[PDB]
Amino acid sequence: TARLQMVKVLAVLYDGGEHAKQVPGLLGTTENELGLRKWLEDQGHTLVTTSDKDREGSTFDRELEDAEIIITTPFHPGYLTAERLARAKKLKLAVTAGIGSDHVDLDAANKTNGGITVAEVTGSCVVSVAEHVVMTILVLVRNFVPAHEQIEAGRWDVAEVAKDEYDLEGKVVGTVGVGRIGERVLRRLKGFDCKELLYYDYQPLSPEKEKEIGCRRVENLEEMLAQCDVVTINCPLHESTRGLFNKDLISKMKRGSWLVNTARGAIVVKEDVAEALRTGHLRGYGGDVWFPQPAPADHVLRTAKNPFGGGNAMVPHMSGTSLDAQKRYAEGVKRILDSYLSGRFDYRPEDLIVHQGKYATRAYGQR
Amino acid sequence: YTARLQMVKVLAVLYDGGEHAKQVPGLLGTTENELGLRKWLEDQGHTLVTTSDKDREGSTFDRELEDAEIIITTPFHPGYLTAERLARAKKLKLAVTAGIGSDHVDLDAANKTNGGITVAEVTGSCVVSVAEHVVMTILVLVRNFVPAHEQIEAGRWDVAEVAKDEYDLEGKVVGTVGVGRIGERVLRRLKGFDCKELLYYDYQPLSPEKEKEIGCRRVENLEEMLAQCDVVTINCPLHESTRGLFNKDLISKMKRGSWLVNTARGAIVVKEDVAEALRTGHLRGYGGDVWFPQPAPADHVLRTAKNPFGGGNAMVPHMSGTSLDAQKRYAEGVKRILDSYLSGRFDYRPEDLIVHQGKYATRAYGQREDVKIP
Ligand SMILES: NC(=O)C1=CN([C@@H]2O[C@H](COP(=O)(O)OP(=O)(O)OC[C@H]3O[C@@H](n4cnc5c(N)ncnc54)[C@H](O)[C@@H]3O)[C@@H](O)[C@H]2O)C=CC1
Ligand SMILES: NC(=O)C1=CN([C@@H]2O[C@H](COP(=O)(O)OP(=O)(O)OC[C@H]3O[C@@H](n4cnc5c(N)ncnc54)[C@H](O)[C@@H]3O)[C@@H](O)[C@H]2O)C=CC1
Repeated sequence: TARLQMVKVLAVLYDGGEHAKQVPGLLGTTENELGLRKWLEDQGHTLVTTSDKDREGSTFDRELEDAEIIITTPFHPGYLTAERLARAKKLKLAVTAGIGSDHVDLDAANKTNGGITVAEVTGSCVVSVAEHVVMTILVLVRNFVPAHEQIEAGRWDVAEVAKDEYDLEGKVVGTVGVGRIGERVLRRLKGFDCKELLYYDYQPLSPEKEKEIGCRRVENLEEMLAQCDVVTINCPLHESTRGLFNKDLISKMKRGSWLVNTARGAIVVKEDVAEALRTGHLRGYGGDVWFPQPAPADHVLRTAKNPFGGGNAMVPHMSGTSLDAQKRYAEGVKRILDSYLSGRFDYRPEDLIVHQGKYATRAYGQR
Repeated sequence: YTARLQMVKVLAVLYDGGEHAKQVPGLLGTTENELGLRKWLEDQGHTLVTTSDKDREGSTFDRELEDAEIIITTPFHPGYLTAERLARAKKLKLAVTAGIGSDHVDLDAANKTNGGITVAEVTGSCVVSVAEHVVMTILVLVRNFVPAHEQIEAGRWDVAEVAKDEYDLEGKVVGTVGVGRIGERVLRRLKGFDCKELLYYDYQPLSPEKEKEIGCRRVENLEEMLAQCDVVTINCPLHESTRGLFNKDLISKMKRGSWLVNTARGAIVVKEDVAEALRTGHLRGYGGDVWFPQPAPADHVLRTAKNPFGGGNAMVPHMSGTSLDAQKRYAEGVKRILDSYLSGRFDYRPEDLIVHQGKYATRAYGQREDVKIP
């Protein structure tokens, strides 16, 4: 089979600056280019890399017009809007360096240049995120953030921070989505002796996995939320999950509950989370995802607090770009690129989000 | 029939809850709520005096301990029962820890005081709480949460700046110093994370069945364990052989860029040696909740020490064992121990006894000859 020739690749990655020289394991940066440059150039392909992706007349906007392959990364996402896809005359393959391709307009992608392939590195980040979720759950439940702030400020008052400190043992935790991340969340929670582990997903766990992990499927999302002390969101962003966690749905959670979101920022309504924390309906909110990204400097969830001055465990979009994750998605991006550039188009099916004008996943809504 | 003891003076040293202890009545272990003991004691004809004033020359504690028959302390705000103080406690028969860890009592002096006083604590009451705190603090450090959260709250955004020290716990080697109630529960919670290996060092080993069930390996030499670990967690009591155990020389046996967690006792580490190991980047992180002394002085170096990248510090006040769920359990356990004494039965749970009848009654405070268990 004849290899494709002189393919223009465009990568939109985050700037590593000095950090990417201190730590060469920052592969997914404009400096280190996922370790792809020599590999592409030796085949006669070209690579243009940028972090300039937002402003009118950005490098991304100029370069996407004749790029055949566009590599994006969720942590600093080149948003492939319908407007931009309509100008991407040569685009055949959009690869996500990581997991979650919702920064691409997938419906528009299906109608672009005969239907472009949108692929991501399935599995590459999922342990990383699951760990981050259990971390965040513990941080919130155990009231870590204001306790650490008290120490660094030179103060000492045990009651002040113990008054909102609980154990995770004996609490009910529910996951929205029991895919590769949600399942691995429940597998990490098993040893904590939660009162119950619940899930809501239109794609269920097998009975054997339910028994092995020790968890129960709840058929109705609102019924799950009403029983949970902790809720974690582990579903993709698609039309039916955008703004899902609005004031009305959050009001179904228990008063004083904890909400974690390492999925996608746009699944929650940021003002509704901030208001629920402000009135004490939520005890805490945390995770690493925002909409848009970079998160605006004034984004309300940078500084929103519960009525006691805690309950915020937000970080930048980092869980899936741990140094261990980056090695896996850099290798996976090379693998997806080789499937295309070889002319084989022999993608792993689980890497495909849209392909040949159709959705190629069950996980972006019931279709 | 056994004759109950009568008109017993109880002294409790607890932390002040102020307004917090009224906002949240679940703060049982406070000077306000008195572990729910006051009416229960008074109805039997006993008296209770409670204070948080325990440190200064001429403290309430120093005055009241002279004729207290029972002294209740709590690790989170510890009335230090020094040899000097025990020598002045002419009526003391029972010292009860509201929580776990009785190292704030001079146990050798306790064994020589008033014919050998009973020192009891509520074994098991806090152990889940602390084990969860350990795993939380391990993840916080390994995934570089603290500087990432600070970045967000300051209004900044730089993924690379905080990803460059962000690792997964999967594939890392974790070792625990001590595999008792807390250390075993730490390994039980780390099992789901697919660590490369789970190690322990303890002169009291796990059964072979529990080693296989949890999936962990006993390392016979402490330094050999430290050299193999990416993460070390200290889960042993404070006693003569563990005081200042984690000094510069022992820390130097840990890997460069390792993470150290201490929810056990502050005095097990040499604070200046931890700070220097963090500041030169031999440690990537240090965290936990325990200090020496407590309250931690305002200028304690581990409040503010950082790794060379401005992270690495996951310290909190002494709180893991005083979660609201723990407090319910140790408040009930203190009542149970008090009832064993006040009834004249002295029918303590053996596992609650640290010293009794002039002898250590535990194997967990060092390897001893003439350990006498009920
Ligand atoms: N914070 C981070 O760095 C990362 C975030 N993610 C995000 O997490 C998402 C999930 O990742 P995986 O678990 O690997 O995907 P997955 O595809 O293995 O599992 C996703 C699951 O969500 C379910 N789902 C879809 N809509 C739902 C709904 N309305 N309610 C409940 N469940 C629903 C699907 O049926 C599927 O079982 C990704 O799509 C991505 O948005 C993933 C990796 C990195
Ligand atoms: N941060 C907090 O709020 C709390 C901290 N603690 C501290 O944790 C300590 C351990 O508690 P548990 O696990 O419940 O006690 P435990 O008695 O069940 O287990 C302690 C284990 O440490 C071992 N040990 C003693 N010296 C050692 C050494 N040099 N090296 C290795 N192992 C050694 C003992 O043999 C024993 O198996 C307590 O004594 C207390 O100091 C416990 C509860 C609350």
